[PDB]
Amino acid sequence: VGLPYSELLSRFFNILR
Amino acid sequence: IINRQATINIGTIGHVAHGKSTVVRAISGVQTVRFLERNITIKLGYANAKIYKCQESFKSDKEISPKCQRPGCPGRYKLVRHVSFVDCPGHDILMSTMLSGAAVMDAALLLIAGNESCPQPQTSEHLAAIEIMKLKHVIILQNKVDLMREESALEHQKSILKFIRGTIADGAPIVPISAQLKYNIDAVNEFIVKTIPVPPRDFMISPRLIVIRSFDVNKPGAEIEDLKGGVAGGSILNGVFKLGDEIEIRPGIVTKDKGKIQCKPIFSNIVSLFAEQNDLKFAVPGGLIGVGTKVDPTLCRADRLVGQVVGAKGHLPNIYTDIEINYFLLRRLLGVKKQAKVRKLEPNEVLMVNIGSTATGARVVAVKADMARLQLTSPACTEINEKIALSRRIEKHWRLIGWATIKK
Repeated sequence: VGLPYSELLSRFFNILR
Repeated sequence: IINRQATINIGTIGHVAHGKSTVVRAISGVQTVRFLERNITIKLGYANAKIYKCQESFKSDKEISPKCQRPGCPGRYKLVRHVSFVDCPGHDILMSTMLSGAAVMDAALLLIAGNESCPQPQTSEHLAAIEIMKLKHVIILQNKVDLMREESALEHQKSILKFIRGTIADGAPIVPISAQLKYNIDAVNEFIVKTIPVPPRDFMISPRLIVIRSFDVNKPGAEIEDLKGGVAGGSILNGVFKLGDEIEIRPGIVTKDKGKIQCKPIFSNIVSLFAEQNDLKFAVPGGLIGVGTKVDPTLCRADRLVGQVVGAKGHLPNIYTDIEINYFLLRRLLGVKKQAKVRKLEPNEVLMVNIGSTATGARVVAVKADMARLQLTSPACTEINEKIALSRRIEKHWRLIGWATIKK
């Protein structure tokens, strides 16, 4: 299964100092 | 807020000075006691966590704090589940504590750092152990992600995926979260709600209790007579306890050191219970509770009784000296830095056999092809079949060989 992870990664990339 | 205690156990694995304690801290609020008198008895870590619902895109779910302010909604949270955390270190010398922790656990969390070495056998060994000890609920987590490049992390993830598919753990979720900068735990929380269910548990089956940690209540400040009873931190798998029952530590102890021994195991009654923060009445299994019994503050202090079975008055189990084990071997060895091949069993050699939680020395006498007869040095008890992991010696320290089951 490889579906709910990419979104999370994107979010992580977005929220940074 | 209602005082409903622990329901299911979740554990944490990794390496020394990597990031497990920090993760635990991030998860919880109140700081732990672990890491001679205070806490020092076993390498295992115990910490708690909160599952609170606030459902009234897709990823937002809940906040660890008692009152949520970060998303927007100021409403009061729904009580669903309260959980207890068991922290286990992955040091190359001590692993008995880790093994003990595993036996009580029903959920496993793998944590490996990003900005260090990638192929490590210890992690693989841990995974194998998890697979062995009746588990399918495996969650992979990445520790240090913030100090990493834009595609390197992705590559690492891909590699991990490639590695892990031909195992007992089928559909394992992989989440990258930071512990030092405090972000993205919402997803983890959501996953915790989603993937992990509750197995059936009832009053019918006879109680089984495992004590890992030991505590004494003596602190400087007050005068002469300001004493409290000895507290034993015991985690329960199945069997509900109420206030008013006799608790016994099974194997027993020597009374005089000449003179024959016939003294029964140590019996003790509960004085004061310690759960989550303070005192409670009922003991619902699936959590580590500091049961304060009539055991001495002088007895429970140091490395004397770590990871032993606890029974109750009314029901009687059995204690063995000669153990019967059916073995299954692996292809190539796990947890060695280069890989070595497994040899067949040889007579007259000291090997460590771990049954459930206990770390005991065993000697090989007679093996045909499947059955193995072993002689014990330190006392051990037998109930059903138990989760058995074998450890053999070739060079310096202990190495895993395979999984085992008791035939009776």
